[PDB]
Amino acid sequence: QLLQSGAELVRSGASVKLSCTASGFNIEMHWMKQRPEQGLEWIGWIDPVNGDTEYAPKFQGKATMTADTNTAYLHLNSLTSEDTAVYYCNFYDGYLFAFWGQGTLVTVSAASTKGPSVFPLAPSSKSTSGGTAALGCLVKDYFPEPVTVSWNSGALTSGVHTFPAVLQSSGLYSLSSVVTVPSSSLGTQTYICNVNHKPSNTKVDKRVEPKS
Amino acid sequence: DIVLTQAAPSVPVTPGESVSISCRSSKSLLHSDGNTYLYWLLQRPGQSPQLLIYRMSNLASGVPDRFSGSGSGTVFTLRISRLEAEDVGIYYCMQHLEYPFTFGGGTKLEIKRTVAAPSVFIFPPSDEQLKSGTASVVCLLNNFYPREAKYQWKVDNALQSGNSQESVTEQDSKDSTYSLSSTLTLSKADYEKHKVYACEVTHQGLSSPVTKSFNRGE
Repeated sequence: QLLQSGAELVRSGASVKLSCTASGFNIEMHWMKQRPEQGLEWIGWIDPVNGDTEYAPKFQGKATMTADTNTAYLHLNSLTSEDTAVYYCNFYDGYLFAFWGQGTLVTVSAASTKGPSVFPLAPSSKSTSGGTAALGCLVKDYFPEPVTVSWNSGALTSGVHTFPAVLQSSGLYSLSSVVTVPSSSLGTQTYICNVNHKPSNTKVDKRVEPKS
Repeated sequence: DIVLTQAAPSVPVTPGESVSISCRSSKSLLHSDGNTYLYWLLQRPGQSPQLLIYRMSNLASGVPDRFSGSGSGTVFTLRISRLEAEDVGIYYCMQHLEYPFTFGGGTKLEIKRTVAAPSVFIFPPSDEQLKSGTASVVCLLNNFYPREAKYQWKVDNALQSGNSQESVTEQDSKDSTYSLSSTLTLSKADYEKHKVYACEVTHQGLSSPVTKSFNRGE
């Protein structure tokens, strides 16, 4: 099981170094790049013990891979908007035990980081469906991607829809996270969305309540 | 480099039934040591990819029998039998032959299910947001099938355009339905200039179009 420390915002022409830590093994690694709404692309291969590093045709002058023995490192340079993408490190053992990291988003923009505002999408029950009632959180006006929403600190997951973020004409992002819930349970039980925007060091716990 | 071709979109399948995805290639696909290094991977929505089959036809850890890979020469096929609703995702083919390792354009697998009418909800702007200069009004269309749905914002019975933005979830892994949210953004003043805010939804699963609405101040 391997995690990679991501969420990078850099200006067109800068350079980044992404980490990739390992919590089980370290032999055999591979890097890949996924444009935000596109197929996968292969970066390259690194031998943990000996820096024997093949690279793709377009990442030759861009990508550089290292390892410290228990992490891997990928350094990119001369980043344009076409490098804004998710970066995965995977260590396949040749047989049937391929592992992958959760990915690292690299946004290439001049825009400033902005923390999100978190507003309730309050249910009514009186003015809602009969069986279930929907409530939610609006996470508005943040940059860069991504934000993460949980409900009741990960305890509530059934019938949660966290939507994809949309980029507004203002150049800022905004997503909604809704959850449906039996209307009987309202008022008695507590519903709280946990918004986390790492690039701006913003964590918000917003208690969503019926309108009073 | 070698060009891999998936060339297959939806054509939605029913759970229980089977389906196959193709991968068209240009090269021999045979390492002079016995093996063929075509690999099939699944990427579930909002997740890192995972290994399905490694040597054209061998099964990785965990992948059940119903998955079988096999092709003819350079045209490879992944067959998924006993389709589950949780098989939604994008299926990519890659190869470990020519050193520039290339994926294909992937294939999005959409699962068929019974027509489901969306449950519609409308959310007025929070007072806190109204403290600032903007008012956001949210409309939720929950758990419908199929994908094609229609909605219209209506402020005091007047159509809106230009001022709305929509997001759509992926097909659910469990009930294989879609959800959709639309946000209508107005200045506080313009918001306070009207009474009835309404979202009107039209879907195959509805008898007549449904209209959810609220009135400023309740």
